[PDB]
Amino acid sequence: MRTINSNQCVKIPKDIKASVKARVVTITGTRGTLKRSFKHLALDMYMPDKRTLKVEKWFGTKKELAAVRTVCSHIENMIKGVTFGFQYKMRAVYAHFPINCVTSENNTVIEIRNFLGEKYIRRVEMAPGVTVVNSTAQKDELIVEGNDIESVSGSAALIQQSTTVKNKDIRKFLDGLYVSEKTTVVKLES
Amino acid sequence: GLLKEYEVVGRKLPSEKEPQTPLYKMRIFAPDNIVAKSRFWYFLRQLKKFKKTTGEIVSIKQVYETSPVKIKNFGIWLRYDSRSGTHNMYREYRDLTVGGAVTQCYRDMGARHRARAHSIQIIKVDSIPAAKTRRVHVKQFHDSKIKFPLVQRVHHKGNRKLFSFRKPRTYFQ
Amino acid sequence: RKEHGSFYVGKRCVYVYKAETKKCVPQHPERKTRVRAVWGKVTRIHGNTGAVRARFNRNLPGHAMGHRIRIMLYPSRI
Amino acid sequence: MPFERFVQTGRIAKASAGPLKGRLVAIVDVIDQNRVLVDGPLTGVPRQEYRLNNLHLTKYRIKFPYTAPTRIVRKAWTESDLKAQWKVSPWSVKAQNICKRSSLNDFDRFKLRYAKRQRNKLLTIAFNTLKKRTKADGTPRVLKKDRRERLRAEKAKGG
Amino acid sequence: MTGLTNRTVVIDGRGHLLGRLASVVAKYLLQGGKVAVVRCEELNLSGHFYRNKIKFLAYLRKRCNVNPARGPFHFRAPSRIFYKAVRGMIPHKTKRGQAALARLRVFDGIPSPYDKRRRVVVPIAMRVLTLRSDRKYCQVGRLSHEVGWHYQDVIKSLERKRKAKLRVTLKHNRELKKLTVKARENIAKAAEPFNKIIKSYGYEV
RNA sequence: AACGCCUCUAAGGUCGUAUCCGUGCUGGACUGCAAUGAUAAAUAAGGGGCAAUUUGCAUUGUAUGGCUUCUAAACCAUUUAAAGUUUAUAAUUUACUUUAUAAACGACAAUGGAUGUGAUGCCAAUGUAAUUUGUAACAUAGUAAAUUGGGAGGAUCUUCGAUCACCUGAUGCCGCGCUAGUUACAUAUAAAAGCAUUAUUUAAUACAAUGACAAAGCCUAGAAUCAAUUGUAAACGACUUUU
RNA sequence: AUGUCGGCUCUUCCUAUCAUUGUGAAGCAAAAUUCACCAAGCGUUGGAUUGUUCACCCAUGCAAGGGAACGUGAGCUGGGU
RNA sequence: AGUCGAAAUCCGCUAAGGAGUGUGUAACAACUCACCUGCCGAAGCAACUAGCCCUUAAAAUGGAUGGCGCUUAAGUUGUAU
RNA sequence: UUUAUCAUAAAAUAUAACUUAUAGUUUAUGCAUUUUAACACAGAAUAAAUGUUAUUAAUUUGAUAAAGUGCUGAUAGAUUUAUAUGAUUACAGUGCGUUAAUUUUUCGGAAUUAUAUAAUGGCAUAAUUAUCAUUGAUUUUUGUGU
Repeated sequence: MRTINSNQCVKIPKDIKASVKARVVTITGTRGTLKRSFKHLALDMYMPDKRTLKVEKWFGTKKELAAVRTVCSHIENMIKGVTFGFQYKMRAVYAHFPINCVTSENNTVIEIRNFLGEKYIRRVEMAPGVTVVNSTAQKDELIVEGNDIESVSGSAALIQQSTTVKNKDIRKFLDGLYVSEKTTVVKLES
Repeated sequence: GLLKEYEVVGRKLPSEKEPQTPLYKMRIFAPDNIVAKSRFWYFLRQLKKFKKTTGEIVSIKQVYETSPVKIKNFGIWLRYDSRSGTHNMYREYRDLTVGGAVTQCYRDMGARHRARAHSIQIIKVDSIPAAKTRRVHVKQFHDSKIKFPLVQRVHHKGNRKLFSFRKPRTYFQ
Repeated sequence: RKEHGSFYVGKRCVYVYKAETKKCVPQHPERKTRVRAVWGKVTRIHGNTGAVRARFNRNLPGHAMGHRIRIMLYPSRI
Repeated sequence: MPFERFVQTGRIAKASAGPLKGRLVAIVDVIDQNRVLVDGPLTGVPRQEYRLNNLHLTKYRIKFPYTAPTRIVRKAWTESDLKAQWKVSPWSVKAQNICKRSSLNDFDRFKLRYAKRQRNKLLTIAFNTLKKRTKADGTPRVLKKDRRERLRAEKAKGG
Repeated sequence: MTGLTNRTVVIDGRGHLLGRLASVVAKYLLQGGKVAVVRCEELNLSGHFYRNKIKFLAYLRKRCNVNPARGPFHFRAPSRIFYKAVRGMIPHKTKRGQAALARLRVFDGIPSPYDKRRRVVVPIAMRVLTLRSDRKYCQVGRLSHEVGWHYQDVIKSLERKRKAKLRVTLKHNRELKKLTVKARENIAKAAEPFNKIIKSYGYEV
């Protein structure tokens, strides 16, 4: 019905310094910078002379103002991505063959093998500014660091989406590497 | 057209077993004088016996609503025929003039439901004050102070030069 | 737009072009005859946006389409 | 919110495309997405409604109630003193090619467009006003410092 | 130059819609026109890419079956995607409407003098006057690459060549205006100089 | 996200087919385009380029009523119909970069234009048109030009692309001709009696363009094909080769 | 006066998918199979009898789709009528 | 034994606990719902109905809103000059 | 309607105190000040904005008609041997031959009555034909007076 206003205001804290610039948002904190654009959604983004930032849509129809409540939630991920970081975890369930995953320097991509006793040495790269080292302190666990949530998660679903068992059953051949913990890196303890 | 408003009055011409037959009146929105006088009979061939000529049209007049610069929000009652589907409705518009918010109905009812205007009947039209308007697209146009910075023109495309020289940079801020 | 081409109605438009011959003297003020002109007169307006019709003396041979004719400024209302 | 033009009562708007072209009206209320009321008493426009695509907006709000009659808009229109601060609005001078460059009669044009040769014949000989590296001197300025002594001292020639 | 206007009307193709710029140009070219449209890899098409993918991929399967060489020659530049339009809008089977495409040169990647000559915008066919919010558009840059145009990165490097020496010809001209505004000072006491133009302009002083 | 929550989706990013598109491969805008090599006979005379051409005739194209001219100097560096753009300022910095602060503009009148965006001409007349008109006086401003060696500089089916524009060594001395304003003075021209003049609108001046002649120096001295041969080729042509 | 069955030869096209590539589901443990989606790119045979087309039979095959100009007689053949 | 399926059948306890709600759990039992209040606090939930859009919607030369192209339209419905 | 005047209402937002909130601010976690586009119907007062009634100022408003109202622009067209066997004349329009004052410019013009009507329209009245509705109105034949 082309309703008039639906604006959200992200609550910027004290430690991080943001800037919307004509729509692109560059937020600087502890762990780095996450300069990302929204030159496609076409809101009216605005830091009202304060710390905070407010998106605002005028006369968008119904689908348009659904996308207000996401860009105010993309931003507060790029808040947490630079003060606490984004870290997933992998657990690598298997039945009979131990999935001998490895990575190294540099070779902070990955190099996993013995799925499922196949000779195909599967190799999964990582998104930039994002590293994989194998998790210590645990049997067959992994750690994907990084600040951008989608460059953590999307780079940590490639290790999940292959390996998958092809051409067989999947409700009995339950092997693979799956995500167990989607955590921060710092807050509050880790 | 723009659907002026009339008040059209009937007679049942007075044959001798009953003189003075009892003078019914209507409220008609039609584009013109004479089509108002033939909505009247289509809407007399449902309520009274009474056709032409068994009846007359005693004085009609076009009426010129009362406050043409007040910002009243109308609420019209309606009856309309679908493809299969004669249905009641109840619709609401904001307009200064009553016949401007019946013609606001027609061009909206005709668009949104395909509703060709011979299968729409007006069965009440009244001004509805506020806090009775239901219709969400009305009652967002209520709250003074209403800020609403829709930087709006038509932004005439393009201007007096077809092969212009200047690249019109809409926003201008 | 149509108020613009409503200015030129009545003006002797001319279509000017050339030909190989002279075949003729300078009879009135000196004539070389290498240039041919078909005189006309703008008649009415045509478009809804300021095009215009003009009846000529003979009839414009249509390989003249897209070539310039000269609408004169005379006979002038002010 | 970069505080753009708002359609608010009574944000002062100058109309174009319709029959109120060249009129500074005041909004009174909002009827629609696309229409408003309109009331400019001093500029000579009574209370109409108006298609919002036709009127363009200025930086001038003024305070009334939204139910105001014209007489108190007229009271407010003069009280905040629009009339004197609009004919100096920083591109309301650039309105006034409408009063000066529009039709600019042919009892105006020649004089106003013959001096552009006056101005320019004194401008192009105000070129090679040069500092950029030559300085100094760029021979054949043995002859031209005599010509360039008529820029500096200038008594009488070079030098 | 000299003509019915000039002997050219150079149009930048950047940001314009492909078919509204065509029917403006195919009308103007029948008026006796001479246009020369540049940067054709930048013409925007409406709809998203997998709409116009499918439509150019349907216009290339229309080939003759008896002998495909006779059948519709499907040109894959961006400037021939646009020149194909201005032939649907021109009577190209006549000796009048064949001289109307011989005024049309159409380029893609703005060369050779159409890089110093002033080129103009057609606001009737601009995208951001016509096409709404929320509505995806395309460019004929990527359409021609994904249908086999082997010179996309050819001309992108040639663009950055003439983008690069544009900054050399603007910093010639940015400081040169700074000389004029100093050259404007010495003439304020010329004789009675500027008064006759400023009394009709004065809004730029 | 809508829909306080879930959700592969609405916006956004991804994974991805024996398909599709391209490469690789075969034909080539029949006769597209670029690069290149030679550039005739003669050597007495000629013939062929250089060439604006200098030297005239004479035409076309044109600014066509002195100039209904134009300029072949720019307005973002992913994009977004509110979307933002410039401007200083301070820091940053190859960069109008980056960042901050403050302005202006309020998608108006206006800006689709004359910022005539290195600031167009509408002319040096100091009587300006279908010719040019002279000389002093005074004020400020004060150009435009012509000869010698090294560099950096410039290529998108070109309006002239082995040249080229700037710049230094440096030759030299226009001191030929600048201009604007105020005032004076010296002449010449110009009038087609048509007084309801126009006509197949001439045409110039000038610009530019050839064209052809007697007029003008320079430069130039090769090939192809057929016939004969070959046999990598062959119906015939054509192709590969040879004196 | 449009040569009227077939076969032989040879083209291309269509999907209403038989197999192969990519996937989804299963009363999917593996193997084998069935259901469904995107898919026409490459395939889709040798023979006994009969003039026939479908036909059935032997054999090959992890695995033997169906059709279009009643395709095709100055292409042949001439077995059928 | 509250509980594959129940004739019945109330209540007691009590803001709120039923001869009882749950995994194709044979006993007890574990176990959770219903419910209430805490929590937050503006509208929310469902069955319809008909507009355009979609799916349904599959044929053989290459191909047709007549063509180009169009997507705040150059589409569709209601109108205006 | 609108402007305008009236009287009361009853006051739904805007000028017009000071909270709190919010950040940016100072000074030692608070205050001090600064923008509240957080802005407490948070108050007073005002708009008697709004609400009620009534009247209107060049009495204000369009459309719908008629009049020539006053024209200004353009377009195309123009039969004709009207005696090659029958009006070129009826029209009106100009230039000579009562009057008198009135006025104006003074160079014109200018104006003025009675001069004879049936008088037609207007008024009063009589009169009658015939009627929507009938207090009346509409007439009709008129006639008289004015």
